[PDB]
Amino acid sequence: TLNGGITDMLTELANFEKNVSQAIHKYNAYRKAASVIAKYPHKIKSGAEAKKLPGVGTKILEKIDEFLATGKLRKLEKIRQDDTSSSINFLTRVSGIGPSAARKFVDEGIKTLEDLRKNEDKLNHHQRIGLKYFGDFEKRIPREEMLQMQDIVLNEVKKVDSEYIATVCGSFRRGAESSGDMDVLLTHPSFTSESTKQPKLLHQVVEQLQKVHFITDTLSKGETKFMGVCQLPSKNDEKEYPHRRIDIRLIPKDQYYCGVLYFTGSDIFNKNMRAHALEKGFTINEYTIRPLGVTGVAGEPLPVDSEKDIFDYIQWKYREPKDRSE
DNA sequence: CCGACAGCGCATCAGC
DNA sequence: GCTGATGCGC
DNA sequence: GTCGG
Ligand SMILES: Cc1cn([C@H]2C[C@H](O)[C@@H](COP(=O)(O)OP(=O)(O)CP(=O)(O)O)O2)c(=O)[nH]c1=O
Ligand SMILES: [Cl-]
Ligand SMILES: [Cl-]
Ligand SMILES: [Mg+2]
Ligand code: NA
Ligand code: NA
Ligand code: NA
Repeated sequence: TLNGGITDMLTELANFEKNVSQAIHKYNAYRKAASVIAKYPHKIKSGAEAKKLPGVGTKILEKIDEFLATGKLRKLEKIRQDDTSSSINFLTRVSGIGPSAARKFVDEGIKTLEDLRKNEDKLNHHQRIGLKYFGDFEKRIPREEMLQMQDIVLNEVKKVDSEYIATVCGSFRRGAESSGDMDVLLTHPSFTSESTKQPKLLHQVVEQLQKVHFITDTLSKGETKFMGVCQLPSKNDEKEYPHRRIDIRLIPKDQYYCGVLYFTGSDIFNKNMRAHALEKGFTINEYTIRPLGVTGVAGEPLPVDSEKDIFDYIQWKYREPKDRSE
């Protein structure tokens, strides 16, 4: 938080470009700038000083100078008074409502939390649960609660079958004091890149976690990716815990290290690392690292026995999860 | 000093 | 229904 | 919006 005011401004600028301008490249440029400033040590005192960091060009620089001068950005002070974009920004905070849907609702005259309530029929399933738990999903999760959710999820998957391996990734694996949701990587020997012997492996896990009333709702469900809602159990007379977003991602066991690298993130770190693989002539996704040819087509998967192997290939020093919070 | 910008699962739609 | 495009979230 | 070429 040495340049919290600046990175906040940049993050709000990015939010606007994504939600209102629907210019996803402006969005990503601001958030690259926000993150490189966020880890930059000591107080930024000038747009030109900032300019030295990669991803900050002239326009961010003149914005930083204005912010440092006045404490404000006029550009944002008008965005915050513009009633239409302010309504669009707000609706995208419901999970499952993004730019298109947010602007669709606002055109129809549906502009506040109440308006969504008076209309749960114009909302797809994901959007209704996002609305149901709107206040809950804006709350972070203390690591202590994350640790309890970890023990539940793990002891339940082992109840289904003792060869499941579940790994809590996301901000938790990076060591964060709090997380926005809970991310679970799931491997089972039966499911590799060679074939799935029998699917439903993710369903059985979801089913069990539901039967014990940990998973309370579903946002999306498929054979390898579950997105839903879960809740810790409270004790007698105690206030209930908030409900929590939970994503579970089943990955071929032979592709674990690529999957755990993917799912540990952050999303910005994943994007730098993948852009850098491409410059090195490699492509990385959550399953494999593969060489880039001369034509550009991905070659065949390179062999991987650790996260560090992935790093070695693109000639990065190994970064521990803790230092991946970009 | 203009093209590329990371990559993919699931849900929903439109045109068959 | 299937295919491919888009929306959304990760 | 930014930058490597
Ligand atoms: C949103 C997003 C995510 N991920 C990968 C990396 C994430 O670390 C991981 C988990 O997604 P998410 O839970 O949204 O991010 P997080 O790092 O755990 C931050 P929070 O604690 O708020 O969940 O998915 C991406 O690779 N690209 C993305 O755009
Ligand atoms: Cl642009
Ligand atoms: Cl489809
Ligand atoms: Mg998370
Ligand atoms: Na720069
Ligand atoms: Na949303
Ligand atoms: Na997540």
